[PDB]
Amino acid sequence: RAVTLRVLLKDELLEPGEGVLSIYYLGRKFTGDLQLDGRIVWQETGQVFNSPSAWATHCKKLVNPAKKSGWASVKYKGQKLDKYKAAWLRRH
Amino acid sequence: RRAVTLRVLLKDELLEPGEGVLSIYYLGRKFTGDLQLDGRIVWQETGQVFNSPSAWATHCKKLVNPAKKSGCGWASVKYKGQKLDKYKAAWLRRHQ
Amino acid sequence: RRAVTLRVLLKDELLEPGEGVLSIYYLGRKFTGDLQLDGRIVWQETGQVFNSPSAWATHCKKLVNPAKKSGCGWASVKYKGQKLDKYKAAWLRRHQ
Amino acid sequence: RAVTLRVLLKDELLEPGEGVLSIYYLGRKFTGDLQLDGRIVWQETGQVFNSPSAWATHCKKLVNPAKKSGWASVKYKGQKLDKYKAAWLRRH
DNA sequence: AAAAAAAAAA
DNA sequence: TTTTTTTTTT
Repeated sequence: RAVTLRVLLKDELLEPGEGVLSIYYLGRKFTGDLQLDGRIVWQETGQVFNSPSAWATHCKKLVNPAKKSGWASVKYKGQKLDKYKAAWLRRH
Repeated sequence: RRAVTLRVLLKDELLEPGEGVLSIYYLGRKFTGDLQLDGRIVWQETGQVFNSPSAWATHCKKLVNPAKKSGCGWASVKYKGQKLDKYKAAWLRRHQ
Repeated sequence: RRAVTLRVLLKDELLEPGEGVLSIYYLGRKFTGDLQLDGRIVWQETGQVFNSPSAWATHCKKLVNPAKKSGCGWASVKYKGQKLDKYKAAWLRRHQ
Repeated sequence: RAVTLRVLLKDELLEPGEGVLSIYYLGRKFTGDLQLDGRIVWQETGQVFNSPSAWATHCKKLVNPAKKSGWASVKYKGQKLDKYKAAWLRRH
């Protein structure tokens, strides 16, 4: 039963909002809005992403195109999404 | 593919950055903010920087009514006396 | 949820299997069929097997009248002198 | 506009009838009646299914309960339903 | 009719 | 992990 941002928002481990997702890589700050459907809006361009890993690999490739590869890079209100994946596996 | 943000509204030149251009009117209270080129907002009173219209709106309204719950603050924020949500609507039509 | 078939009629014991039990009378001509426990029909003349009373009814009527167009054969088929459609109605009554 | 047995029947790709739909799985032969509304009646039990997939997963789970999973399994007068799906996409 | 939740497969 | 598409539900 693979864990998605949709499960988390539904099972209330997360709350949707503007500029609640962030990535720091080699000096560039990326900020993301979380929609109720769990899709991510990159503020800078408004381009929509389906998964943390989609958004993270797009952003990191802009800074270092050699970077081949989500839940460890993307933070939600100061904490990594993995801790929110973990939290859910413990509740369910 | 693409959703509206303050930064998308700045790139399409639908909005212009500057001092006191943003405003909220809530229960006889007026809050004014500055719009930055990077789409972030500065609340004039504290000089505090917010990352969203929501985040600034939820914060200001919490100071006048402490039982004010979180939600989308595009509906309550004006740019030069007109509703942000109209700039969103203008962009959505502009780019069908 | 549920709809009538020869097999549902067999389960509810509304029909008994056997030789010669089925019959069609079309333009002064008679055809007879055996009803199997699996609900398939055997045409006595050729020993040919059909999935439904329809399939059998259109095949037999097309030999006496090559125009006759396809459709539901329940209306035309008799089980021991009574219309198969009466066994359908008697089942629907019992169940609903 | 996703293709259903109703569309095929309505657009005359399929003809409704008794014992016109069939499945063969591990020795069990299943036979279906196609209704004008595009719903499937399973001859053996008279139980009514809304989709080829609903009928196929039900019948097969009876043979092999570890089979989790329509248009490839269910045949119409000797050919697979997917061929009638493909035919409609060309005709429309 | 739309809106949203699910089994392989790379 | 994610990316895919039919179907049930309304």
